[PDB]
Amino acid sequence: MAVIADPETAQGFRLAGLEGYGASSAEEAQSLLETLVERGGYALVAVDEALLPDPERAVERLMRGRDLPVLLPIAGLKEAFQGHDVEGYMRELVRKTIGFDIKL
Amino acid sequence: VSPTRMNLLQRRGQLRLAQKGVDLLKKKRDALVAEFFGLVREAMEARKALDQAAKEAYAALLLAQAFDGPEVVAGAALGVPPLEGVEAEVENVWGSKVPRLKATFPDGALLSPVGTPAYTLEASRAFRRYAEALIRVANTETRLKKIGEEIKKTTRRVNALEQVV
Amino acid sequence: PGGDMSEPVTQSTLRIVGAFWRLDASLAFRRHFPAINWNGSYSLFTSALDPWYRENVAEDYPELRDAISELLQREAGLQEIVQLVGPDALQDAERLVIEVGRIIREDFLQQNAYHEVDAYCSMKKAYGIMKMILAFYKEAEAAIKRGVSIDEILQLPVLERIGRARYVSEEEFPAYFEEAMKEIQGAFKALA
Amino acid sequence: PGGDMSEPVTQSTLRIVGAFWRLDASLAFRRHFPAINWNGSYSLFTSALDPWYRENVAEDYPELRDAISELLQREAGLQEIVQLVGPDALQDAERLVIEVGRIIREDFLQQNAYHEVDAYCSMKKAYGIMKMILAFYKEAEAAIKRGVSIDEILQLPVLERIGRARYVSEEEFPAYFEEAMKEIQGAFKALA
Amino acid sequence: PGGDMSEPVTQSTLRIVGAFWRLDASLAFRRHFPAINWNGSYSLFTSALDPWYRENVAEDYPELRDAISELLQREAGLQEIVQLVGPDALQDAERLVIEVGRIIREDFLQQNAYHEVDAYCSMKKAYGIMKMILAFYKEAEAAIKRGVSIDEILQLPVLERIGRARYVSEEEFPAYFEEAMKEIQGAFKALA
Amino acid sequence: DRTHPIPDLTGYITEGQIQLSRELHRKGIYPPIDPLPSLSRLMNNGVGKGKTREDHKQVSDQLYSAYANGVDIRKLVAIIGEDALTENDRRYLQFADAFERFFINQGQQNRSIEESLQIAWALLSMLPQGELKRISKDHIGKYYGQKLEEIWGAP
Amino acid sequence: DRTHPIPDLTGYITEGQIQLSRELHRKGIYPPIDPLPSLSRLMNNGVGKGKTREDHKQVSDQLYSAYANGVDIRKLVAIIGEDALTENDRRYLQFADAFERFFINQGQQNRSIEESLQIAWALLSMLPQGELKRISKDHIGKYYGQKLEEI
Repeated sequence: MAVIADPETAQGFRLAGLEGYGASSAEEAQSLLETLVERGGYALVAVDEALLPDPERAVERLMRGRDLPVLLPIAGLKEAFQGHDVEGYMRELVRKTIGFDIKL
Repeated sequence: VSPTRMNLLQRRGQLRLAQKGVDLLKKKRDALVAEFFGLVREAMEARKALDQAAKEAYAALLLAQAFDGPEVVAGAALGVPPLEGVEAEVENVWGSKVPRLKATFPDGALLSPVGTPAYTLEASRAFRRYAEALIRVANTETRLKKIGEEIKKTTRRVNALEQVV
Repeated sequence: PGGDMSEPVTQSTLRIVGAFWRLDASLAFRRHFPAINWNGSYSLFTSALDPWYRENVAEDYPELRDAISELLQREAGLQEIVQLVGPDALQDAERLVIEVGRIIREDFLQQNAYHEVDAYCSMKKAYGIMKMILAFYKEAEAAIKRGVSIDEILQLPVLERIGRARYVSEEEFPAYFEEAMKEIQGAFKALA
Repeated sequence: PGGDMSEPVTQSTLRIVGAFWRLDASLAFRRHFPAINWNGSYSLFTSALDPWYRENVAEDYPELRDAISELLQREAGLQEIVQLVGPDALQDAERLVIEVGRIIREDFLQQNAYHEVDAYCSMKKAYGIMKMILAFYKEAEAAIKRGVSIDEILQLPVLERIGRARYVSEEEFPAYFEEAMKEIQGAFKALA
Repeated sequence: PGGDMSEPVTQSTLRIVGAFWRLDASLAFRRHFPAINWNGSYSLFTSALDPWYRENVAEDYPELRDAISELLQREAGLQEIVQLVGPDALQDAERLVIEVGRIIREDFLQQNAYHEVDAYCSMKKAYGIMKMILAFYKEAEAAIKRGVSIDEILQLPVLERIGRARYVSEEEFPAYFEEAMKEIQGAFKALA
Repeated sequence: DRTHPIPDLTGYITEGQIQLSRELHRKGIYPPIDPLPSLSRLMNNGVGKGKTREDHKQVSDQLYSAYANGVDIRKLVAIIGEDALTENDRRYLQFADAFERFFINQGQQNRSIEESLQIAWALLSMLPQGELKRISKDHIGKYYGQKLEEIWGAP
Repeated sequence: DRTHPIPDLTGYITEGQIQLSRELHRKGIYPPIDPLPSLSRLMNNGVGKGKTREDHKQVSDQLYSAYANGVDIRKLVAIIGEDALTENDRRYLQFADAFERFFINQGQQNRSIEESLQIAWALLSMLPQGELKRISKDHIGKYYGQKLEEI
């Protein structure tokens, strides 16, 4: 529904019918995400990884008791055409969830 | 408690019950971690699929940005109806209720603007595939988060029983 | 003296009597009477009295009381898990077992020695109450196997009739029992 | 009676004896036939016996014994995570530690009392086995740090050589020990 | 013997004395002195001395003491919860009351007999310390309601002023107390 | 209480014990002998070849392990439900129920040793072949396969 | 058992006691002296200025408080895990680990009082200045800030 990323790909998201929103800074993306969650949690929120590594961490206090507005990070267009550490992201997620490093 | 033989027998029974409960909770944690190991591989595969869809969608988008002017795609995005009413059903996972996003339709692909150049049209479908993979990734990540919370709770309870009571 | 059954007189009389009715202090504190600890009580005259029960109460009375005792044993077994994790973490079948055990305790085992009617119950009245409870349990189990959630069952109207059956007088009981059985059949048959 | 260490007899015994060899039924249940638990056992004679060991066995025997004990302790410290996620999900170094502990348990501590050769063992054979195990551990750790996969290391026939060592006759042991040390040196980095 | 308060001497003494100052081994292990268990101790003269406290110490001394005692009871009650799940899993008010309980039990109850100044404490000094602690508690509650985080409050520099209050001499204490009160009332206003 | 002086000394002198269960008695099973806490110290010297049958010890210990596992699964299914259980857990649950129904609850019957071994093999047949880690392949080939509808405790 | 009549009655007569710990012994620590149960009642007569060093008593008090904090943090970690710890709690936990590794463990070294005080100040350097409430501000800065471990 709602996407936070660079303004260039926000045009494509709007072209898809999604509520693409433009941002270019970590603090600016944090402010935009706070604005989105404050004005209603109905929209699903795709945040860009470079702008925000852990989207739920930034608005963790405001997201207390919130279930519908799920937040996840996305790589972005500049990083899309480059090698993506899918193993690193999964290892970090497993470490956060279970408190261990078990990737072997 | 009052020191008496009956109280002593009651305490010994309580100790036996605590040990049996510890064993049962450890078995439950074993089942949970098996499910977690399955979900980790599922999430990794979904993330790889999303990455591939992202690559192809961005390649499609950038191609139309140079062959056609940005004003054309801007007008097309202004003319397309927005997306609304994405299904948000709930799912039961080990008792706790987890949301499950379900993109029923990207408005059904029912409306398009009057100006539809060849390069622009393919870009929108790429973004639709992008979104329908992103929803799957989000659902899987929510499932792993719930299972991880359950595992952490069980481990905390087991530690409390083994080291306090 | 201290409530300790390890006291020598209690042990000496424990090896001689043919029936033992241990009293629970927890039930007495809760004002749940007769306050008899079902786990710690027993009787050695069960088998010898079976022909009399068959001839004078009903042909299947021993089977009914055995089923009730097995239900109580299963509830006692599940109470350990209930204390470990809480009553909400159980499945639907175990929740039903717990609820049926609670109903048995509150509506069949409990008895008011001061009430005009409840102070004395004949064998046939107890047999009818047991039959009602067992029929309700079978219906509820069948309903749960059909996907009906445990919360709807606990709200069924027939529970008030089951709870109130103990206060019906002896000569009013035969018709009330048949009405309760038909209502129990109808409530589950019509709903699902 | 009951196997409780708080009995007055056990407490009086533990205040005067020099060594305590704790047997376990659990170890015997796992076919660890000597069945002596190394976590609960202890001895107070090692420090006074070191000078004799340094002259009749070898000059660095106490160091080897201490290193083996430390490796066993490190194995025991990792037994929680291996119970949680399983051995296959560990890192390379921890998996190597677990494997070395398994090698020790199955090849050095374990002893067959009904075998015609393994029923008895001299101090020199034990020293040789400890030396071989420690050398293999050092080589494997270096290989792991270099970038060799752990599963590849698990396929080396040097493990098969080491496992058979305790069945070698006392007369023929030194030649086998020299050949096995040469093989340990010639494995790993000698063939990448 | 063994710190057992069910000793015949202790039980026979407790039937006639008007106060009971119970020493705790756990407090002495942490070097918390005088190591008086404020949960197991009591006194029967506290209600009869209120007019003297009003006439000689302050008009609202009993209310301040009761508030301090209530806060200490609340943190003692939350201790068992916090020791199982961790402070971070609690609400902001609970974290604040835990922190103020720590401040009370480390800056008011503790007293050093071998220190040159802290050895003796008058009633006015204790009243001032209690006033400072309670004023800080009220201001922290107001700030937390305004939305300030717990850690930002914890890292305030006036907590150090409160912590060193008991080491201040009797002569200089009123000026230190007034300045600390001004700092307490001015710190949160700037923090907004 | 097994720490009472009388049972304590009796165990300290005698070899093993047979333990009755109150749970089995209240569940309608007779004789209510609980196999898990029971133990015979001289059992290994009275069974084997030329004494009972050559597969006695392995059948006994396989029954012990399978019953313990089934009891554990029965405890676990109460909280996690039957969906989370694998196929093997369901097999163990069914085995435990059938074991309590047929092996223990024999009533007033006089069973020969061969009849008891036959019922034991019929009960073991419910488990998948290859789960019987404690039984050698020869005995499995010779005896595994029959069903409860030929030989069982309610004929 | 510290409640047994022999040690209990001995404690009522003597000035303090030195208590050993089985956990420290099993962790390969010598001498395995557990500082929390240990006590010395005549210590304040012998330490001070004009004897030993002036900061002796305050350093001992700060060490006791910090080690108690580390022990309770260790107790908390065994329930919820390390990853949930606050930065201050992690600092106290690693302080307790370093204390057990370096201060208690000696071997057969004949450490003098100055060396022991140097090691103690190095250990207290791991904590943030301002948490040392037991120590007067003068001794801090004069001795605070030593390198983590010279060993």
